[PDB]
Amino acid sequence: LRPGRIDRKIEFPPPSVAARAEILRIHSRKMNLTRGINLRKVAEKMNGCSG
Amino acid sequence: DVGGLDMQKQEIREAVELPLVQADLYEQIGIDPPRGVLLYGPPGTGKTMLVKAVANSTKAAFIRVNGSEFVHKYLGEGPRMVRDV
Amino acid sequence: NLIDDVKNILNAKYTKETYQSRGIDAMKAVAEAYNNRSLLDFNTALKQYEKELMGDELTRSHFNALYDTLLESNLCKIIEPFECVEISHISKIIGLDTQQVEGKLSQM
Amino acid sequence: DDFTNELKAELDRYKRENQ
Amino acid sequence: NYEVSEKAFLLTQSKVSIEQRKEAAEFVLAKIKEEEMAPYYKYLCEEYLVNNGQSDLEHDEKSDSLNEWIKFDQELYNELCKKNESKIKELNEKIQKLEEDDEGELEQAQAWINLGEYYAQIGDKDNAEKTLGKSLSKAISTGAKIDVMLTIARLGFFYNDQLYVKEKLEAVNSMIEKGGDWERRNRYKTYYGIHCLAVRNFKEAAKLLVDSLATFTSIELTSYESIATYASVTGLFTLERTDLKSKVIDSPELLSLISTTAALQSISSLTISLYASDYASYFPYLLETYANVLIPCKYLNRHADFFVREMRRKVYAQLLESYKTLSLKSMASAFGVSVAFLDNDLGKFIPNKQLNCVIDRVNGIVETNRPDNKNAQYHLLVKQGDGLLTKLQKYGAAVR
Repeated sequence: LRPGRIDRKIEFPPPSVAARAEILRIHSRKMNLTRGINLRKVAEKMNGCSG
Repeated sequence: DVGGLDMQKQEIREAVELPLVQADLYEQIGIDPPRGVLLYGPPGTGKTMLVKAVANSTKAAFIRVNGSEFVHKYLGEGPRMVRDV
Repeated sequence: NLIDDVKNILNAKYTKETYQSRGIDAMKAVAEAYNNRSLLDFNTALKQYEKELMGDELTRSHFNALYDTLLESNLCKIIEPFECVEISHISKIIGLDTQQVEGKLSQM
Repeated sequence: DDFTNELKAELDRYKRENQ
Repeated sequence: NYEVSEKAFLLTQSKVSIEQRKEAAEFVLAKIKEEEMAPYYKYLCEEYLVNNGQSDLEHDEKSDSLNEWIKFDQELYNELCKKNESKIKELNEKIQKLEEDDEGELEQAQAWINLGEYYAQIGDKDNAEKTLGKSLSKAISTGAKIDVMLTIARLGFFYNDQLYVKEKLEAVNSMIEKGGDWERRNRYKTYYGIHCLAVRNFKEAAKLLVDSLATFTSIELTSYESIATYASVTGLFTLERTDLKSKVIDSPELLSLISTTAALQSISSLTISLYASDYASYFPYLLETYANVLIPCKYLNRHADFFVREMRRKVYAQLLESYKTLSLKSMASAFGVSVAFLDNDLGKFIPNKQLNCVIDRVNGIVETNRPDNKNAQYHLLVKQGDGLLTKLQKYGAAVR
């Protein structure tokens, strides 16, 4: 980890409610899902879920 | 022939039967079909029997492929057995 | 509209058990009359068995629906030796009034 | 035309009151 | 974008009911001078001069509105300009810095997306398009296509263009990826319905428009109400009565819709009419629907008496097949139509091959023959063979 072998240590996103909705919206924008859905509900249902 | 496998049965059914029967509906949704399935655990427990039951029921051919008898010992037969099968 | 399985479920006693009530008898009766495509037989079972049977709303709605479909199915059955036949004659045979027949025969 | 449908409407309405 | 376009269309296409034009003119006025859109305001003012309902005041007298301002005006050039200065100045400084640094490939696209906002808003076509099209060439995210797709749409409604709007609609849709994605599909689906109703094939329109997977609004690509009414109305006109009882009163979306509005007279009254098979009920309802829904609409005004004539034909037709030796004296008296109307528009229908009705007009009697026969197929088969044939003589005219 000493600088000059590995110089940068970048944290990868820990998953939050807002972040989870976003990812879902992008994957839903390929396929046939109803507009009546609320990604805010689905995102809030999920806790302890990755990408 | 084997019962009590409800959970694995349901699994297999949606995995294996449904893309063959109803190809159109996966592509119409716009989501990926399943294409490969892995059965893991010991075979010949009733496992092999479900495989065989779907194969007859859907009127698909059963092709039993010995993976381990590809294990041929040169450049000859084995890698070409794979083409044909 | 799959009469043979109604019969199959009757014929064995692992799919019927010991269970006889007026209501179960009704379904057997309706099924036979459906198959024959006769509205009269359906009407007779419907009336006798009525109170126990249609004392739940869920069944009563399907019997309603079925009575229509059967009615048109009878109308088609009668004509099936072929037309050049008088609307008065059909009307008497089926059990109905003139007007109801004319309107259903058009829909068919 | 727009006009025709109206002319016709009015003709129909006149019959209808006498129907 | 859509409510502006919609009420400008509504505004000019007005000759009845005071509050419609008045309210229209107010919203157009409020929005179009806030927005940098001069050239449609001009067009509006050109199109709505020497009309009834005027809200223009430069020489007029024909005004029936209580708003005396929708004329092209010089106030316009202070509201538009201070906004246009601000927007050009911000965006000029912004494009220059972002493009110098070369940070990412996605800030670059955000910088060109800002000129497609600017440019559709002032109303330039060709500048808006080729500024955005850069983003698509520098495709590195599917986003680039979403900006391409949105911009053809805005402009489309304003001009009321079918053809280069169809072309661009197809080209961007088909492209690299394609996808079931929601608002690319909602937009593709309404716009295809627009054009094919315009060509007058009508069935092709029906295949995509009637079917909807959008249960909520798409705002500026259409209002929820707007698409929904249009799908039901095309439903009625161009599809069978076997189709109607299948799909066009028995789709669960229509059910939540008929809950609260049945003034559409086509999600209720005409659908019920069609099912019940009447013609004592039908024709009254159609006229009421024509006024209330077709003539306010931007799309179904242009199809007028064709829309009328084919629907009256379809209702006569479903009656003509069901009966045989049929008493025209009895029909002509009491199924809600006049005698004189019934004959001449029946006779208007018959030579065109729209009914196999065997008439005697004044002896009071009609009979029926089968609607298809060997002859009918032979005649139309022959039609299409000479259609085909002519185009090959054209291929061999320029080539060769």
